[PDB]
Amino acid sequence: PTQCDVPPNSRFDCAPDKAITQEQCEARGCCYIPAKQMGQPWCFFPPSYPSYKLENLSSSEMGYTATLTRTTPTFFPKDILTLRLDVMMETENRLHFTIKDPANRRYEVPLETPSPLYSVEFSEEPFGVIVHRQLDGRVLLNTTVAPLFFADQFLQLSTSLPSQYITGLAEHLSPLMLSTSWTRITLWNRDLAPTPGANLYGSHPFYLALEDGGSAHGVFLLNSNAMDVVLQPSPALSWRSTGGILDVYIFLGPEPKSVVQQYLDVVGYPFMPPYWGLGFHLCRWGYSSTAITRQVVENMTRAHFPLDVQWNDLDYMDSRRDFTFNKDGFRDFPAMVQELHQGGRRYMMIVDPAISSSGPAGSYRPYDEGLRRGVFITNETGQPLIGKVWPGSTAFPDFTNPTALAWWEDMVAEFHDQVPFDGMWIDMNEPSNFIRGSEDGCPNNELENPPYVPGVVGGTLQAATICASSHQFLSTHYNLHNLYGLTEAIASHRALVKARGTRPFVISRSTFAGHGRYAGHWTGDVWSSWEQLASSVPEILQFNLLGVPLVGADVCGFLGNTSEELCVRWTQLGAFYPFMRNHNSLLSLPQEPYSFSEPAQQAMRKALTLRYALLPHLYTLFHQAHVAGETVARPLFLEFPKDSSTWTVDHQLLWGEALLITPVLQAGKAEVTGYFPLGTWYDLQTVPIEPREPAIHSEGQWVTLPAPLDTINVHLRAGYIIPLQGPGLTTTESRQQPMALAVALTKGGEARGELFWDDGESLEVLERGAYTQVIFLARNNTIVNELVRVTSEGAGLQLQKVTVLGVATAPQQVLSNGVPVSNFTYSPDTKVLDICVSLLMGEQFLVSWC
Ligand SMILES: *[C@@H]1O[C@H](CO)[C@@H](O[C@@H]2O[C@H](CO)[C@@H](O[C@@H]3O[C@H](CO)[C@@H](O)[C@H](O)[C@@H]3O)[C@H](O)[C@H]2NC(C)=O)[C@H](O)[C@H]1NC(C)=O
Ligand SMILES: *[C@@H]1O[C@H](CO[C@H]2O[C@H](C)[C@H](O)[C@H](O)[C@H]2O)[C@@H](O[C@@H]2O[C@H](CO)[C@@H](O)[C@H](O)[C@H]2NC(C)=O)[C@H](O)[C@H]1NC(C)=O
Ligand SMILES: *[C@@H]1O[C@H](CO)[C@@H](O[C@@H]2O[C@H](CO)[C@@H](O)[C@H](O)[C@H]2NC(C)=O)[C@H](O)[C@H]1NC(C)=O
Ligand SMILES: *[C@@H]1O[C@H](CO)[C@@H](O[C@@H]2O[C@H](CO)[C@@H](O)[C@H](O)[C@H]2NC(C)=O)[C@H](O)[C@H]1NC(C)=O
Ligand SMILES: *[C@@H]1O[C@H](CO[C@H]2O[C@H](C)[C@H](O)[C@H](O)[C@H]2O)[C@@H](O)[C@H](O)[C@H]1NC(C)=O
Ligand SMILES: *[C@@H]1O[C@H](CO)[C@@H](O)[C@H](O)[C@H]1NC(C)=O
Ligand SMILES: OC[C@H]1O[C@@H](O)[C@H](O)[C@@H](O)[C@@H]1O
Ligand SMILES: OC[C@H]1O[C@H](O)[C@H](O)[C@@H](O)[C@@H]1O
Repeated sequence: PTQCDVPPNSRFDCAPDKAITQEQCEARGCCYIPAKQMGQPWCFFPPSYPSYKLENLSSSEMGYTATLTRTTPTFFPKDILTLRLDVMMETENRLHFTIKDPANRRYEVPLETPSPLYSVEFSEEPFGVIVHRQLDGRVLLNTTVAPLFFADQFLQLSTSLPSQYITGLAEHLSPLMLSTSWTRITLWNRDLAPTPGANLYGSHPFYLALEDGGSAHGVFLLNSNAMDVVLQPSPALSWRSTGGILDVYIFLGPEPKSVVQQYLDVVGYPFMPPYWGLGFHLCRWGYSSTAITRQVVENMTRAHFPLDVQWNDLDYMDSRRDFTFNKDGFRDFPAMVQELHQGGRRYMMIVDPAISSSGPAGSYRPYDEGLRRGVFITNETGQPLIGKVWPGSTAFPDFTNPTALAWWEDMVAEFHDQVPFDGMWIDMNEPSNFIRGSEDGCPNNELENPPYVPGVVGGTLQAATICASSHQFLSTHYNLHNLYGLTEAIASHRALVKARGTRPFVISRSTFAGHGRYAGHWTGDVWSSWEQLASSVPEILQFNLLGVPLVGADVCGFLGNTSEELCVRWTQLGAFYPFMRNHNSLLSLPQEPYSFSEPAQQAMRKALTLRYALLPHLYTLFHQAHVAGETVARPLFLEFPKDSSTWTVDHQLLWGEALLITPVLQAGKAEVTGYFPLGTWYDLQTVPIEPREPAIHSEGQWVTLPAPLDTINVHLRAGYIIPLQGPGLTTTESRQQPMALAVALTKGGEARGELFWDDGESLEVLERGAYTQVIFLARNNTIVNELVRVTSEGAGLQLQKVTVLGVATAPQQVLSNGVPVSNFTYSPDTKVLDICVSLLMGEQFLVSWC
């Protein structure tokens, strides 16, 4: 047929709900053409398939409103035949539209609200929204490409994509750039060890699409229901959600970093972590007493390994229950944590969401009080839904209930009164259930058995979690499931603020869009494998683009047994995770830095030492994330979008604009090949911290670098200045040391950098102005600071070393504030000028040479 002449790559599936025969396909009013070898749909929509018609388009002060009408039913039940379209032109960068049922309030995700670069026009029949980039006329969105479906439990909205390059749609084990070859991406939070093609712990319905020439846009669908996102190679995308409404934001960039910042303007800028949170964290399942746990710190200390935060897993609890500690191995738990604090370290422990429900009445306050106050998710007969997790039978708190929030704050404060822990590791908050749904199964209804089930592991919404039709304060679990973790992270953030009075530190397994405003994330139960080491790079980068910059993987891997070589390379790379924790499973061989051979220990110690030297810089990068929606770890394409060679690179990463990390990610290698964008890149090993080229002069090219077992390649971009600080086994110690600058000159002698400094943990620092901020500038053989703000926290900072890279000629003299310096060295082979000074970050200085 004429209408069935649709190019293969542009066929949209008219049988996404079930296996179909040719006769049934045709009776739907669809085209049946088998592919010649999910894949390309054999049953697909002709361009005439019934959609909605636009009627009564009107122009308001905020934008546009219209009615959308479907005349012919779809093959799903409960089509909503009359919809309302609202288009809001919110800023020059942000376009917002919604499609709703004007006759019924439908579930919506709870969220605080925050010439243009876009234009918008509409197709009448079939209905579509078309968004152009005004500067070049590129079509960014065109929803005319397939029918709009809007049924009670099935929404589908499709669009063309501007290129084959698209990233986002966490959480999945994938390259940073997603495959457009008939790929079904499922968002349904699920406790499963990361494996390819699976819905994992978190769900972020946001994508960033690259455009030829290096501009980009982003799209956020504000919808928390179970969904599939289907990418096809035309290229095009289909959102398929199981409930809610279509609430769509388009972010115009044009730069990828701006797209990310614009997205974070809606969902929230990243929270500012405490400085100590950027130190090394060490944990395992199996530190089964305070004595053993104390030995970890002792063993790290004796072998000169920095450690800011000691953790415990389930070991601490009384019979694996929250807000208890056993009176055998952990009898003296309070004293252990007090002692940690006396030495300048912090303490973290695991908290699960589910609460043991099986104890005698009156014997377990978290449950007894939860029951009294009605804090738990309830079932059909109004009683707590009971599942099974680590303690046995458990009820599940409803973190959408304000009373549950108050209860959680209370349980956290009461436990903190016994043991003064410094944050919360919130696990199992998908929510995870070791049985299907509940001890009593689940009822048979349309929420438990919906007409479209996304491609979830196990083929049901109840698999490894609770019943979809269970009740929460705001809605059913069906609607709220993908928010469970997020809502717990918000509750825990608030609880920690109230209990401790300083910045919270929450690390969560499950996440949703906006998570980064409250908490960080670790990537869960990764294997100790070379595969998963390599896969951690794109995953950490992905979460940075999603505004969760406090992210990392379990260093050396969680599951199975690490090898020495793997743990060296994983420690080297993982020292560049913004959140750095080595964590290990119960039955695995030990993998603490001190448990390896001497050469391995040296390499691991070096990795940790370099991280601690860089902490002032890392902290400043977090400040930029927090105040301007920047990324901390970023892919090369975020920083060099106009170099199309960067677009598929995800085994290198940047810290901010200027530090390029090129890890070895394979066994047996003593070299690595990395992409170097146009520029001069100085080898960071030429900066004295306490055939290798000193500078890579790149045109935009791949470069093979020596990378023996003791080495990770780290390069500093010309034009940038990096603040550093002296060593310590903790940040309590390190923050008191002298600082240094590493100054990477351009060929013309230019560089710029910055330092942000506050007390490291107080609330409302920016609001109160309790911070110091300094800019550094190199120009014409001088280095100066520029004092943006100087306060008490910052006025003691001693600058004792200035290292200048790319100094072509040996200076005859070096001056600090007009006075010849006590000592400097120049190396003619590396072009490094190293200068001892006695200066203050917060007082104006001028260092010069000639
Ligand atoms: C809603 O959740 C409640 C729990 O909060 C469920 O209560 C459970 O109901 C089952 C029977 O439907 C009870 O099983 C019975 O146990 C007794 C011994 O204790 C035994 O003699 C019976 O033969 C039967 O096995 C179960 O004890 C009870 N759970 C608790 C903790 O009391 C209720 O069934 C749930 N409703 C729905 C519709 O799922
Ligand atoms: C598109 O809009 C027209 C006109 O709407 C007008 O009347 C409605 C009831 C409101 O008061 C609105 O503000 C007015 O602009 C709709 O056509 C009208 O529908 C009424 C109810 O069915 C009829 O009684 C009326 O005769 C008719 N008016 C005209 C001029 O045709 C039309 O239904 C609407 N289309 C859709 C799909 O909603
Ligand atoms: C948006 O997508 C639609 C559908 O792919 C495009 O509309 C088609 O345009 C061709 C000519 O290019 C016509 O022959 C068809 O009749 C149109 N189809 C439909 C269903 O209307 C449209 O061109 C796209 N718009 C933009 C601006 O790219
Ligand atoms: C801390 O280090 C000590 C010393 O290396 C470890 O103690 C040894 O443990 C092994 C068991 O694996 C014994 O064979 C040795 O005899 C022990 N030596 C001493 C001197 O006690 C200890 O296991 C380490 N603890 C932790 C928690 O890592
Ligand atoms: C992780 O290791 C433990 C213990 O392994 C023991 O035997 C092997 C062969 C080595 O020699 C170790 O040094 C020794 O301690 C195993 O019991 C466990 O199965 C293993 N895990 C996996 C996934 O293989
Ligand atoms: C660099 O400084 C010297 C004075 O110390 C001056 O002669 C020269 O013009 C300066 N260069 C520029 C570009 O300002
Ligand atoms: O995707 C291809 C599949 O489509 C289904 O709807 C058909 O029933 C199958 O025969 C076919 O293999
Ligand atoms: O608490 C026991 C285990 O629970 C989950 O599997 C966590 O992902 C893991 O890190 C932890 O060790």
